[PDB]
Amino acid sequence: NTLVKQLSSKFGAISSVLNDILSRLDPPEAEVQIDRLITGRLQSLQTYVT
Amino acid sequence: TTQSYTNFTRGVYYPDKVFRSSVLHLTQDLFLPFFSNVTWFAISGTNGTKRFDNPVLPFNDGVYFASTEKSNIIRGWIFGTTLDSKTQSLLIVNNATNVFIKVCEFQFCNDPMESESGVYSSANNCTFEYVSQPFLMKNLREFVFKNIDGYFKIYSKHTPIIGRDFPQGFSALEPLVDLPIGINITRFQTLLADYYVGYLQPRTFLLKYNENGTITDAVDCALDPLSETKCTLKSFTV
Amino acid sequence: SKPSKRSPIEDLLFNKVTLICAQKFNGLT
Amino acid sequence: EKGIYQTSNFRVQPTESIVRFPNVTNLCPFHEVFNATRFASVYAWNRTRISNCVADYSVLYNFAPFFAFKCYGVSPTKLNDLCFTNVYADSFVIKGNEVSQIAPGQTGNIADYNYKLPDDFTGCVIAWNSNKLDSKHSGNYDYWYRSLRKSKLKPFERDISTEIYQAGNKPCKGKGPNCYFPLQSYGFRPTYGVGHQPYRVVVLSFELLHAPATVCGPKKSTNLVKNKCVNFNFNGLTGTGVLTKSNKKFLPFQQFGRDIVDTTDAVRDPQTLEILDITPCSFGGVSVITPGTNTSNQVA
Amino acid sequence: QIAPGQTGNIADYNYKLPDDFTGCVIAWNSNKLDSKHSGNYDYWYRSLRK
Ligand SMILES: *[C@@H]1O[C@H](CO)[C@@H](O[C@@H]2O[C@H](CO)[C@@H](O)[C@H](O)[C@H]2NC(C)=O)[C@H](O)[C@H]1NC(C)=O
Ligand SMILES: *[C@@H]1O[C@H](CO)[C@@H](O)[C@H](O)[C@H]1NC(C)=O
Ligand SMILES: *[C@@H]1O[C@H](CO)[C@@H](O)[C@H](O)[C@H]1NC(C)=O
Ligand SMILES: *[C@@H]1O[C@H](CO)[C@@H](O)[C@H](O)[C@H]1NC(C)=O
Ligand SMILES: *[C@@H]1O[C@H](CO)[C@@H](O)[C@H](O)[C@H]1NC(C)=O
Repeated sequence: NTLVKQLSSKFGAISSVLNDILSRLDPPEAEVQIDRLITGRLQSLQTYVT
Repeated sequence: TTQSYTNFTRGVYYPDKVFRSSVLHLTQDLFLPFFSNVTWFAISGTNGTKRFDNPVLPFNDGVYFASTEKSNIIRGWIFGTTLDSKTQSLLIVNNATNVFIKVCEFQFCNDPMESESGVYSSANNCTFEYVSQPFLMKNLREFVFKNIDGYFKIYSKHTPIIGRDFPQGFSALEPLVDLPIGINITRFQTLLADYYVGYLQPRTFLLKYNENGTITDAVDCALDPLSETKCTLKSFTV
Repeated sequence: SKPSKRSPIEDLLFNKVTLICAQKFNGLT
Repeated sequence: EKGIYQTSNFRVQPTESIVRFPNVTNLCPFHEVFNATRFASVYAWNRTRISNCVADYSVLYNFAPFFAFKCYGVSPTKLNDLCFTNVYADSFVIKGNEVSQIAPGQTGNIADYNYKLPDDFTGCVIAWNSNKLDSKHSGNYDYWYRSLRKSKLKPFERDISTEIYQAGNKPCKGKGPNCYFPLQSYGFRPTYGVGHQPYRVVVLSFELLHAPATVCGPKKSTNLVKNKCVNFNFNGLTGTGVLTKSNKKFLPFQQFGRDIVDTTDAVRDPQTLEILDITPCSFGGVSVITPGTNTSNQVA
Repeated sequence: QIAPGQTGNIADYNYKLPDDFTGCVIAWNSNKLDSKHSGNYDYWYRSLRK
């Protein structure tokens, strides 16, 4: 449940939902917001697996 | 006629447009704290029917209002900073057949046996008008008036009552209207032709949803160590 | 006489402790 | 080697897209704001509310080529694909030298004295040279700027009231040596250079709060198809799933539903007010059962 | 406006640099060579691109 809950976190991004980031922003900005989310989700998976 | 009443745990409302079912949701919003001081204002307020006096109360980051007035003495609310024609203000008047919400540089003119008259003969530079169904129309007629990010959000609930001043049960208010008024509204005044006024504070509440989309119970996480524990565990049973 | 052919105690143990990803449909199976 | 190995995952793909918006035919008054015959000053900026309309932004490109069209929270290209809560148009005439200062987080005389954007800002700052309309040899009466403000403005604060600023150490009532006069209106001549030349700026303030209202761009809707894996856009909410008839008892108030883990699991149809459940499309892992390459190339 | 990721009339109608760009943008004032009182025939700009 914690691992799923981490998906709603923004991790500094404008939005927690990738569809909204891609829907509103051009690729060069979306990549920044997406990378912030990738970092947060990847850290959440490493914590879960450990 | 102001008596503090410290017993109330009322004023919970649906914080958002999201439907929830069989969950406990922990949320932070402006709520009336449980067991907070709610000033009780007292037929026709502080004056008798012939007399006039209106406290012109502060609006401290949102106001909880209630009044079980079967005579419909209360007709509306005035929000603004002066209310003397110099600034923009929001007037909400329930005329039994409709409700008229207006924004203008309204001037208070002692606006109210069983005599009735018009109000606000001065109404310059009007910028906003909205109409809707009766807000008030034996019923407690609970309301929450909140102003944030420009929007003036009004929530309400009608809870029939006969033998008590307040029902013994729990209720949550549903939004009634949400208007983009853009008025600072530091203070407010009651429009009278048994009133309870409380103030909202930023707080975190644990809200219990039923199988249907309704709030049936709530915990004020800052009231007592037990409520705090309940919020920490996100359970109503510890 | 019972389906699963468990002993009375095993049936009690299984009843006391509480395939389709209806929950947590976020890549977690 | 002989065994079962997990390789790729499988997903059922959508077959069609569903686009649903309320049937609003009223167009947003962008030409009344941009093409107005008279504009408010930068100090007294005009805040026009745009709502209950179709936010078709092609009309701005029809209006004029622009010197600036800087969107901070959105891409200019994608405005026609979004829905907004409460679009606000802040319209004013400013000096060219301060046009670049109309941005989130900036410090300077215009940001501090007349008009500030919040540091957390979603919207677009649109500006163009306006010499062809308001440049006069006698000088107009439209310019009105705060020369010196008593304190910094908050985002979207408009200090309309005019008061004398105390420059000295004592109260002053119209006496030059101690009173600083708070306004700098000026008439403009067509012969002044670009930094002095007026620019007309319109700021479109957007709040993308999961579309509780409409103000949606010019998208054509399709029919609603249920019991299939589809892509969908429900009043700006974008996703993929299977839509079914809902048994949830929504109050007239709620528009969208969420699960215990805050993912979306229900929507209100923007045209029919039908409540639909969103079931994710079938997905799972794929395992390959191999007898071993040196035995047989058959797999399951 | 001649830079990766920019939006405007020149970026959209005549010349665009990729968002992922390695290179140098070199520019200088050229009035000394091509400024004429009669006017040259070298300027050619897209007014509006489809
Ligand atoms: C939720 O709403 C329903 C109505 O939508 C309430 O009414 C009962 O709903 C159940 C659903 O299985 C029916 O079997 C009952 O017959 C309904 N009641 C009556 C009097 O007809 C229900 O009570 C509400 N609350 C809960 C907790 O489900
Ligand atoms: C507190 O509430 C109860 C009903 O829940 C009521 O009977 C009681 O009078 C209230 N307290 C006071 C001091 O009025
Ligand atoms: C569109 O038309 C249908 C006709 O039945 C109506 O139900 C619907 O409410 C309309 N759309 C909006 C914006 O309400
Ligand atoms: C906008 O201004 C131009 C100026 O030539 C005028 O022709 C046009 O009708 C105006 N449009 C609106 C909508 O006011
Ligand atoms: C300001 O906006 C209002 C919106 O109703 C409009 O009527 C008015 O003409 C505008 N004024 C200027 C000077 O642009």
